[PDB]
Amino acid sequence: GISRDSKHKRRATGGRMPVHRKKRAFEKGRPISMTKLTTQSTTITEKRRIRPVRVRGGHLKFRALRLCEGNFSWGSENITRKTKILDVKYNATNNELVRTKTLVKNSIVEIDSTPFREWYKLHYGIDLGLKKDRTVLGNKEKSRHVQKRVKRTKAQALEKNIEEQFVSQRILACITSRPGQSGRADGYILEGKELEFYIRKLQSKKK
Amino acid sequence: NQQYLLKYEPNYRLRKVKILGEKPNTRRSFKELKRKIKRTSGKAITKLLSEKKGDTWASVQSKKSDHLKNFVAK
Amino acid sequence: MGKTYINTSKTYSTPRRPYEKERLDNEMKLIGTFGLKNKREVWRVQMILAKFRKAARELLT
Amino acid sequence: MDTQIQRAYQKQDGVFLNSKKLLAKKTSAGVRYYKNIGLGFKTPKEAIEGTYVDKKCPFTSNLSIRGKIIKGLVISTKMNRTVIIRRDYLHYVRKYNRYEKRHRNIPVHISPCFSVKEGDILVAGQCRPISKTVRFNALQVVPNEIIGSVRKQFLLF
Amino acid sequence: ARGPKKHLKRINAPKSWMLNKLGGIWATRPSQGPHKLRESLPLSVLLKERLNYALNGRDVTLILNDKEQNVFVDGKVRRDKGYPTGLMDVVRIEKTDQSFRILYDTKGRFVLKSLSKEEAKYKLLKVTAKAIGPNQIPYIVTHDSRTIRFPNPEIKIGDTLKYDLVNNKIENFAHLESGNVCYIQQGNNIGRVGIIQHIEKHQGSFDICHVKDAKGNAFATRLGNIFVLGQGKKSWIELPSGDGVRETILEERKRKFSY
RNA sequence: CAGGCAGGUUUUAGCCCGAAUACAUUAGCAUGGAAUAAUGGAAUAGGACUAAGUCCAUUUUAUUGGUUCUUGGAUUUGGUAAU
RNA sequence: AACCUGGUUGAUCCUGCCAGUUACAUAUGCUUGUCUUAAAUAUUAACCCAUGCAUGUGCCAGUUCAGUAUUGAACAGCGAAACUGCGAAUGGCUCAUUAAAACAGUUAUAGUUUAUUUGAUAAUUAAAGAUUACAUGGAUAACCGAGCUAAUUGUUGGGCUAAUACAUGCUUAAAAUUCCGUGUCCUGCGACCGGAACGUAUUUAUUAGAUAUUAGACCAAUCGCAGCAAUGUGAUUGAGAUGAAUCAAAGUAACUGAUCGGAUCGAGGUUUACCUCGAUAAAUCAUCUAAGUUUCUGCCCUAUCAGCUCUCGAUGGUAGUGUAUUGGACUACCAUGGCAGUCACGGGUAACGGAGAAUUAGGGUUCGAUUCCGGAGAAGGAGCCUGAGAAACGGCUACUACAACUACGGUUCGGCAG
Ligand SMILES: [Mg+2]
Ligand SMILES: [Mg+2]
Ligand SMILES: [Mg+2]
Ligand SMILES: [Mg+2]
Ligand SMILES: [Mg+2]
Ligand SMILES: [Mg+2]
Ligand SMILES: [Mg+2]
Ligand SMILES: [Mg+2]
Ligand SMILES: [Mg+2]
Ligand SMILES: [Mg+2]
Ligand SMILES: [Mg+2]
Ligand SMILES: [Mg+2]
Ligand SMILES: [Mg+2]
Ligand SMILES: [Mg+2]
Ligand SMILES: [Mg+2]
Ligand SMILES: [Mg+2]
Ligand SMILES: [Mg+2]
Ligand SMILES: [Mg+2]
Ligand SMILES: [Mg+2]
Repeated sequence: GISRDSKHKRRATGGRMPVHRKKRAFEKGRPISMTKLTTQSTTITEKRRIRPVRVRGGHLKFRALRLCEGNFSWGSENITRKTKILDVKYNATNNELVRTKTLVKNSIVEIDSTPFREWYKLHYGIDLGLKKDRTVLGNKEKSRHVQKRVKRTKAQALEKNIEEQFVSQRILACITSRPGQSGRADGYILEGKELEFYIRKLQSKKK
Repeated sequence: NQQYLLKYEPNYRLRKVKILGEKPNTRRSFKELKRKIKRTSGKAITKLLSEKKGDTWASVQSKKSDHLKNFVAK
Repeated sequence: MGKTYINTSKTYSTPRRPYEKERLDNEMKLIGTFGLKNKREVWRVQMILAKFRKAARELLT
Repeated sequence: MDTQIQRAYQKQDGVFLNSKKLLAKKTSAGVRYYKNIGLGFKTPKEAIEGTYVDKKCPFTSNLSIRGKIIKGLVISTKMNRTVIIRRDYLHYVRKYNRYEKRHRNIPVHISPCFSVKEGDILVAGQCRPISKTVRFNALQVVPNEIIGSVRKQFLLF
Repeated sequence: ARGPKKHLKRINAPKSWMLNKLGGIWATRPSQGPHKLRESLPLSVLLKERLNYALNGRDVTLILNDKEQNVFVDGKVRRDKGYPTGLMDVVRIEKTDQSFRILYDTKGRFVLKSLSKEEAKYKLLKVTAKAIGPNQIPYIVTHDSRTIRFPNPEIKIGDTLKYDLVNNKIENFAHLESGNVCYIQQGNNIGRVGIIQHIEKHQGSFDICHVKDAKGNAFATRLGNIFVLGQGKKSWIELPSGDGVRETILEERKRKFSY
């Protein structure tokens, strides 16, 4: 009965505070649920594991214990595909969560560019594989291929950081979902303000 | 309709006109059968039940009914 | 399981001074004038007269 | 680089625009969360053109204000964006038919927008519990001068 | 507390039921329905103590359980010892084709108004909330916990509708604004009926309202307690105890014993 | 005591009438207010009202600019007032 | 009835107390004819307990091949068991704990959960799979029969058949929108053509929701309304709700698929094609009900209690956990605060708080275990199953102290503050 009643505290004026009530059941406090990753099945066969907990109203709440694949969205483009997350880096909350590759709502991680690479290719005619072969278009320029241009000319100035990411195969993104609460793990792809920044934490972190 | 009166009036008002009859002491025994039954498996239970002081409602009706047919007048 | 709800009320009124020479004299002269039985009765009456004047004063206010 | 990192590990907004804004390369991109609690309250100029990321603000967050609204003098400036306001009232004493003085202390949250100072009158609103004590946010600040002891100061404000 | 209450005490059951103090110890507890606990009249009360059609407790048990259906509430059959008949309702006693209004006194006691097959058709509904829901559709809701689909758009949140029960059709509504007639569903002033004077909103969380009536008395109550009994002076239903207006204890005496 | 009933069969398969009211201080809400009491406004100066000029900010103008403009705020000046 | 009188002297006039006087609570002594009404192991032990009862329940409408009655040849009256479903978390007793804690009067829930009720709402069953929907599949109580123990509403073990139990599952709308094909025409990512996605919910990211408080003007560009273009026109229709929303409703992208989208049940009618009124299961929004947590204000003695809280939280900030949700409620990192003579912190209370109770010129004094309400608890203490709902306790687990049976192996539906 790990409770959370604010009684076992000390009122403003730090004087101990009285109790007449045994711990009451609605102050429930469930066992924490650290969330790891299977981006290393060196031991861990069963890729992802999610256990459902019977919550109050009568509903179920799925709890993420072990995972390997989540869903992520590229802010800029409005694209979202399910991908395989790689390694967790910098958890902010604490560095131990990174050491155990645990999944906090706001844990910054890596993903496979594959789905985004695949897409950025189909909609713009730009693979993002090593720079030289850059574009891959059609043979004749009379029909609908005229659009991959129109979009491509949209000065798709995807930050020098977004570019490097793709080619390296790794992609930076933060999460936005309580695994211990919904069982999933969804995140947005890192960019501008935070990208530049979180990276800094990483550059200086190792150096 | 005495046929309405017979359906509405209380079981106690009927024994009063000497139409329904007796009011035997249920309490004690019913409390004692609870005793046994609560401690048996269906097998015997059924049997026991075939011994709980009479006066079914099904019984109350047949008796109510008899006053129905057998009576007519005014 | 006893939970009465009817109401109490005492019709009596005990006097402060238990042996007022002058007061007792009136109570008796009264009991004999009205064929009363016990001093109680006499107080029962005074107590009633009370409710009236206490309500008269209350209203004169 | 300052308002963003400054120790803490990130500071976005409720309306996660940002980096995506680079998509609307012509109009105004520098959006910040804008709001108006209303209830006859003006929304601080400073609140809008600020770089501050205070989730516990009543103009920069999905923090509501409901019912109880307060006016009280300020006691301390310490604490991170939290202040203690002291209210001064009289209490009646049934028997003696007179009063005595009394003071309740209140934990108030202060969005960066308005600038504090010790010993000034402040207006708090009733916002959801933000912490053990906090349950009030500042909405309107009036600067005032008290030459010295804030404790000595007692005004039926 | 253990869980959720489930009974009700003689002593604790509303003065609106004009209940028997000596009675028993309990009292039929209203069933979770269209109207709130305090603002309601469970059938058992409605027939036993009210109409007096029933009497002993089992008397009801017959009436509402009998395969004949003797009680109707707003054109529907009911067989629950304590269905919470609320304000501005219409109850029909099948076996006699009786039609009643569930309305409060002027002294705040639940009164039964007898209606003609005519009014028995329409029932007055007050508007709870108003917002648009699923697939671009508008919904309105009445105190009577009615949920309305595609309602006339000229209807503000604090409105009052006239309902044709027979066709489950609306007709002639009327919001609350300076210059209407109203009934107050609850308060130190319930059962009154007057002309709305003006509605001062204070937003801080509680708006108020004023009123006038027959002898031109000044009334004050919170909006939530105003029910628009009609638009511009003409009331929409026949009121109990003459007109919705109460007398000084002084006016009652002079009217009755003429002092 | 007290219950909240009861009153008239001489309209009796129905009639008449009731279950009212007041007090509830202390803290909160709406609101009328002229006394006492506390508190406050223009004194470094600056204030006030007014006109124009300038700068910052901005609603409706389809929307984005650029002007203008309404609307807030900042100043400078000049006028007005028993400053 | 705003009253008082005896006692300090050899007498006297004073403060002053003791005493009397009075009411009321339990106790108790003596004495008792009526009628009406009636509290009643609280105090001292919230101390212990034999015994019996104190919670069960079935319709016309979830399963009847029990039994009756010789009954629609599938089954139709009555009607037990047993599987099903609800209930058992209401009440009832008690006050030991408990002084801003609980309570009350107030307020919040834009920080939340609510089975049963009342109103309304659903055209699309997801992919892979698989496929009957005139409708699928497998197993088990009751029963038959074998058995164990000294023992209990213990239960092994073999054979038999039904469900609203369990398990699995079939169901063509169009338009629109978005995207794709090196498809035509044309250049507007425009038009026609063809292909793909498309319910709801879940989980994120993003677009727009035009604070109808808030007037207008000119040139350019885009935009949309006519539109081949020309040239225009027009800026209009618009805007549910609130004091206020990162509200309601909605567009795009993808995720999960353990959300839902009825393989069920009556009865009354009637020459057909069926018809009419119901039961019940169950999703979301309301609604009712109730519950968490919450704002502000108010408590008895006491400093022979003055400094208190802070090694782990004490006050605030950050990120996460966790919860029904808010929150240091818990983790990590960071700041050092938070309270106090307008009595903190600590201690006492034969202290559960109110509504109220006794006497009262006025003001007061003293009580409130005890029918209403709220709280707490069930031998002490912690833990939990289940459920919409309790840390329940007339449910379970272990410990401490105990109660009952024993063939001493083991057992108890063992907790009377009902
Ligand atoms: Mg549910
Ligand atoms: Mg019986
Ligand atoms: Mg002074
Ligand atoms: Mg009921
Ligand atoms: Mg409100
Ligand atoms: Mg002397
Ligand atoms: Mg002497
Ligand atoms: Mg001498
Ligand atoms: Mg004395
Ligand atoms: Mg408090
Ligand atoms: Mg078997
Ligand atoms: Mg097509
Ligand atoms: Mg048939
Ligand atoms: Mg947080
Ligand atoms: Mg203490
Ligand atoms: Mg006390
Ligand atoms: Mg109680
Ligand atoms: Mg409460
Ligand atoms: Mg006993």
